[PDB]
Amino acid sequence: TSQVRQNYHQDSEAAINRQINLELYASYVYLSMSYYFDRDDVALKNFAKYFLHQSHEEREHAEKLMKLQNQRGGRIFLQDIQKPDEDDWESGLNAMEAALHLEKNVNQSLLELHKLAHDKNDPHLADFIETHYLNEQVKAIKELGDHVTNLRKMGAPESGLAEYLFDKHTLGD
Amino acid sequence: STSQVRQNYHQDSEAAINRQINLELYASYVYLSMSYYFDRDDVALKNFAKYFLHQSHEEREHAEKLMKLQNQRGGRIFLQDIQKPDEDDWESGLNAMEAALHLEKNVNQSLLELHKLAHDKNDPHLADFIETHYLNEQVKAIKELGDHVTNLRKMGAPESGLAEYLFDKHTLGD
Amino acid sequence: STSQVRQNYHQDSEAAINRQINLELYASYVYLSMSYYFDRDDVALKNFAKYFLHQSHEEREHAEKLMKLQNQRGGRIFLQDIQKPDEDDWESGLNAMEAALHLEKNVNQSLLELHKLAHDKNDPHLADFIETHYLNEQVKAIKELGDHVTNLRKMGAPESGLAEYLFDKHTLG
Amino acid sequence: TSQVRQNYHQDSEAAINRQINLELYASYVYLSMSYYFDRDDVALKNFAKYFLHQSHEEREHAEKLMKLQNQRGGRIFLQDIQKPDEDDWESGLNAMEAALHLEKNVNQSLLELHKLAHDKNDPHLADFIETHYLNEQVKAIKELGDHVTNLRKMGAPESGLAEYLFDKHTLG
Ligand SMILES: O=C(Cc1ccc(CC(=O)NO)cc1)NO
Ligand SMILES: [Zn+2]
Ligand SMILES: [Zn+2]
Ligand SMILES: [Zn+2]
Ligand SMILES: [Zn+2]
Ligand SMILES: [Zn+2]
Ligand SMILES: [Zn+2]
Ligand SMILES: [Zn+2]
Ligand SMILES: [Zn+2]
Ligand SMILES: [Zn+2]
Ligand SMILES: [Zn+2]
Ligand SMILES: [Zn+2]
Ligand SMILES: [Zn+2]
Repeated sequence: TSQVRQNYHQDSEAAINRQINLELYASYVYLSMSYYFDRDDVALKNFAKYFLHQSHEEREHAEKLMKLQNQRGGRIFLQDIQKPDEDDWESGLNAMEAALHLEKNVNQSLLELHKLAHDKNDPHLADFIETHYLNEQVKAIKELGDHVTNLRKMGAPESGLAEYLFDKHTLGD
Repeated sequence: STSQVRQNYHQDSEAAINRQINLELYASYVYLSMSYYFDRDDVALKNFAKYFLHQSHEEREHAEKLMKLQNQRGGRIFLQDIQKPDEDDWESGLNAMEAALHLEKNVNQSLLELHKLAHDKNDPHLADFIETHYLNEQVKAIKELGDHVTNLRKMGAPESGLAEYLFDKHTLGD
Repeated sequence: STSQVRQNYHQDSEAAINRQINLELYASYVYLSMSYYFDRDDVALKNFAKYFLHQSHEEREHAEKLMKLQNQRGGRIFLQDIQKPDEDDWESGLNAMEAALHLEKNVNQSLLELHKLAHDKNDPHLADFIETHYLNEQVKAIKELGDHVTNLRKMGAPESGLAEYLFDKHTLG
Repeated sequence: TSQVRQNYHQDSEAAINRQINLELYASYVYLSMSYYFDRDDVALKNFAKYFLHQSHEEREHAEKLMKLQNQRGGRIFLQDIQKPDEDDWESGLNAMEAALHLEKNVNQSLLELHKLAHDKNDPHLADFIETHYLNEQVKAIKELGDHVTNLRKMGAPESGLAEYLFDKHTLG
């Protein structure tokens, strides 16, 4: 048993390992989307930059969880990072919708992890989730929601003009 | 007891000033409501939101200046309930702009009646207070709302969501 | 219909947030009233006025932040009439401070009931929103009001007008 | 008749000359008060500075009225500046009260002058009074009101401590 481990339940440790894998998976999804919009027959550079930045973000979430694992004396156990469900993301609207869905899966997972910390009386872990992840998930979900709303309002995915202008005026600054 | 500073300040003027204070606070409430209507995830027009929030704080300033005037002339401030806006859902940017134009025309008419009253009561300080701090600000606000409505309509709003998106970007994104 | 971002956001929490929005606006109105009470020519405590006006703007910020949260979690804002304060004449600086302490303790109790609600409904994001943005701010405001009341009393308020003048100069100035 | 005069009624011209005299009188009052609080047996340096500043301000009001008179083609006619009603102003509270009273007299005169401009259809003169005098009078009257209120609550004029601390923390 680790010399630092204190009040860190094995269930919390396993849940943290699974959450690490999930964050890495999300990072992979965003990488895929970004270079999908980098394609010469899609050519939405701001969608590309947006989803690449999100990918690096997920990388940071994962690495922070691995840091937490070491801090509490748990042991990191990595699993295969599954490839995303799609190779072709269709359009900017569809990519935003898949990102909203993914983000709500990740959020649900973090809510279950926080409930686990609460039931196991792990206030440090619950506060870690609260402080570093819960509000970031809420903000990401709201932002994706606004993007979906505006793209649909503009006429996506039917309007390539719509996705072009959204790429320029919304994701371009 | 009569205020030590009170001079040429008619009781009708004092009551009209309290009513105008409440009207300004009401306008502020309206603008707050509109702003956070455009803050919704299923509306998502951040520049409409920022615009109407700025208008809301402005109305706040209008009220506070009216209360300061009230104290300056020796009147007594009496606050009333601030009524909630007529709408919870503002439909679209075009409709919010039209409701705002209408509201501003109500506030302007109220201020014009206040200036008529001050003039009839031979209150040049109050008439000049209204003139200098409110009348032209109302004319400018009404002209600006009018231009916004005109452009949103020419662009194809509210049927065209592209119209309100682009208007939010290129006109209110400032 | 259900918001596309709504996740783990209970209707009871949503209604409580609407009521809290109204309460924050009510407090803002109270503070406005007090401020311009001390702006009167027969009271003339400019630092009491500035203090309570600042408190009013602060309350406004509390409200707008609650409305932002409402939209973030997918709830729907429903505004109600803002009731006028209980007093038009606040008597003295001491009495205004005590009325403010009372108001702040009611607002704090409301927020504590909101946090209990978020906890029982397993809403860690809402519980952390309340915790981080409201609980300690209420505690600090209550402590400050308590110190002000204590000092005014010790100086001899409200019977001694010198007390409230000097307090306005050296404490609120 | 002046080459510039237009829509300037003789009544307005005479009223402007009287207002010039009134402003100068007020300046005199404030000068007297200032050097009263400069006395070695009063020694309220901030009351003194305050009332001296008021005196110079009144001078500015007068000179702006004389400038206006020349602008409209009227002719300035100066009269004796009457000495203040008092040589000894008693205390800071009493000086503030006399200043509030004086300022309400000057404000009343300015309001009569404005009503005169309205009845004579002189919008330029009415707006001159509105923009340059009315609100300044309201602010001065309110400020004197605040000062009187505070000096009284503090225990003036019976308490010399009250007027000392007021001189330090409010007018200082
Ligand atoms: O302007 C008017 C009409 C009016 C008022 C006063 C006069 C002057 C007068 O009556 N002199 O005997 C004229 C017109 N009312 O606001
Ligand atoms: Zn993540
Ligand atoms: Zn994410
Ligand atoms: Zn207004
Ligand atoms: Zn307005
Ligand atoms: Zn608050
Ligand atoms: Zn508060
Ligand atoms: Zn619990
Ligand atoms: Zn916490
Ligand atoms: Zn003067
Ligand atoms: Zn003067
Ligand atoms: Zn008229
Ligand atoms: Zn001191």
